[PDB]
Amino acid sequence: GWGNGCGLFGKGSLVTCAKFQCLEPIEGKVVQYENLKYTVIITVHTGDQ
Amino acid sequence: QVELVESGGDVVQPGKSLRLSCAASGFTFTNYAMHWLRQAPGKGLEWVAVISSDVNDKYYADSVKGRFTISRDNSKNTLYLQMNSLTPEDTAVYYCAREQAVGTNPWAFDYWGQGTLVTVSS
Amino acid sequence: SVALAPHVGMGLDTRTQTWMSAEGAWRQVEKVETWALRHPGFTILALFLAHYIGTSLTQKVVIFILLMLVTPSMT
Amino acid sequence: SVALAPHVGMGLDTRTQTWMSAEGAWRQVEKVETWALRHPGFTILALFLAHYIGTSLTQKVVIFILLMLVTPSMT
Amino acid sequence: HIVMTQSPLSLSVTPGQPASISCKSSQISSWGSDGKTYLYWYLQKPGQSPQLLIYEVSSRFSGVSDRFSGSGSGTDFTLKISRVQAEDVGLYYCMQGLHLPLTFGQGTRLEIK
Amino acid sequence: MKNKAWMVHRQWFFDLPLPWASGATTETPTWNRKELLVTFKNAHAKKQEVVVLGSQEGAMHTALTGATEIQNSGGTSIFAGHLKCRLKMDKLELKGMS
Amino acid sequence: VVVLGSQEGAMHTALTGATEIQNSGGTSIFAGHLKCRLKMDKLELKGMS
Ligand SMILES: *[C@@H]1O[C@H](CO)[C@@H](O[C@@H]2O[C@H](CO)[C@@H](O[C@@H]3O[C@H](CO[C@@H]4O[C@H](CO)[C@@H](O)[C@H](O)[C@@H]4O)[C@@H](O)[C@H](O[C@H]4O[C@H](CO)[C@@H](O)[C@H](O)[C@@H]4O)[C@@H]3O)[C@H](O)[C@H]2NC(C)=O)[C@H](O)[C@H]1NC(C)=O
Repeated sequence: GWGNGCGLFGKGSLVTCAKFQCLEPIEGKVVQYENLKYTVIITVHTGDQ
Repeated sequence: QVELVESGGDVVQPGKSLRLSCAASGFTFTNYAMHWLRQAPGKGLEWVAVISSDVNDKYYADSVKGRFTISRDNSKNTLYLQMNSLTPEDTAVYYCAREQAVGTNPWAFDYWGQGTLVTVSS
Repeated sequence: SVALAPHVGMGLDTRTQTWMSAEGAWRQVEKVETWALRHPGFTILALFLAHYIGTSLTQKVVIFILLMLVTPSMT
Repeated sequence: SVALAPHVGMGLDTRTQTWMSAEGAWRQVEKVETWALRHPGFTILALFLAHYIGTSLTQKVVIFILLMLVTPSMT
Repeated sequence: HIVMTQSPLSLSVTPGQPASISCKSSQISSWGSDGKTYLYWYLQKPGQSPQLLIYEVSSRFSGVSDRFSGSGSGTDFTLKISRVQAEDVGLYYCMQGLHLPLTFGQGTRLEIK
Repeated sequence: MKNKAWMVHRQWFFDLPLPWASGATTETPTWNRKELLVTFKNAHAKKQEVVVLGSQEGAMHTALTGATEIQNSGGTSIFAGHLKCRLKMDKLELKGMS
Repeated sequence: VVVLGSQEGAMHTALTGATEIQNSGGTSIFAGHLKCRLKMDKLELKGMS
């Protein structure tokens, strides 16, 4: 109202902007099938020591 | 858990340039403004230069303005300081201060490096 | 602690706005909606359960809605 | 916020033990158990509601269980 | 180029006693847009690197002991220690972050009396 | 995240409420849905204040309760899964018959 | 053996119904209410005459 320098009495608008900076993001990564390498190990029952 | 380790500190004669390097670890470097601070022996802490999150924006202390250069190699996660036209006054223990983790100031110090000593004398 | 014990309805009530009131007023409702849109078949299963348990047009609806509220949030 | 949507039951299941499979198993149950121990009046309210909305014993049991499981899970 | 003047230059106090350090500014360091006051208090322990005790005028930093508390509104700020231990030896450099060419104070020294 | 990895479902990743970005490795990325971190608090309809809500790392760890961890550290070596194969033993020999 | 992480973000969303109070120096709470009686026997108005 008048206490805040405004002649008209009522409700007033107000905005609050603040610059938001990001620290330590989280990366999400896909995998393409032309770069995936399975690995199978085959061992015979040689009876080795 | 963050670790800021100094490098490049050594003896140097007056007028001979020197390049300081601040190696960083324990956090994402590219998002943090970094600082260079020095403490001459028996003297109060004196801030030297600041580089913000964007690489282009830099600022220098007027006492050292025009004599130094600050660079960021964020791909290698390290900071670079270029000291030119060194003076026998410009001998101190140099620190590497990170940006504040929490707060409102765009530039502040929360974690200080171990410290390196550079001596300019004849 | 874990975001599973919020201070929503218990305790004091004051005239001042409680911390994070407007942001979290509809948080669980949005969670239920997104879960339902991500997993639609449980709607069919809940309809089956309701229509085959204790059917009367008020019970058949209350059980369905209550189960559709339980399962997503419970997760 | 983020904790409300755990990556549970999405569908990819394997032999290898998952993340926090020992602790995060009974977390939801312990939430409801603590809530029930802390707020006893809603037990009486749920008993009344189940008695007055359920015409069969099984309906009463299901309504009571779902009411107990829905409110702490909601908040 | 706000210059920071500290009232005490040497503070010899017995253990288990309070202590008051003053860092008086040459201008009010109260940022108008947010109403905050950017005054920081560091402590460089002897043979160590400086830490950060109170990252505002009165909101202490993480990992700081319970006793370190600050005050001050426009230009007369304080650093209050409740009970001094034997680890409090150091140099309590205050700082203002209000303006870009930020300048530290001369920094007091604390020793056990 | 923070020297750890998990094999999450793609849709579940796309659903969780955290401010994402293009991930083009460029500087000064612009984040979408910034309102999930900032919290404005009008106290008595007198003024407004801003908070940053802190670090979501612990909440994110909880929100991965059903995920499977893998060893991204070193070589992005996934150690969870399964595979089906068939074995053609027509060419094998015993080496011991003689 | 793995440490879980930092529970600050989870705490902030676990406090989604609590009332904030300003804590700097004196812990001056700003939410609440008080009942008070007004004894206006000794009270007078200026310039009735
Ligand atoms: C976001 O918020 C931050 C902080 O809250 C703001 O940061 C400001 O940054 C600028 C620089 O980017 C600072 O400018 C410096 O101002 C110094 C003030 O000196 C006098 O100030 C009076 C006003 O009272 C002016 O009228 C005079 O003309 C002087 O400028 C100034 O001395 C200084 O220049 C000196 O230092 C630089 C670097 O060492 C030298 O290159 C230069 O030659 C000179 O010696 C700077 O210009 C400003 O002080 C900061 N403000 C605060 C509150 O910290 C951002 O501006 C805000 N906005 C954005 C978009 O980030």
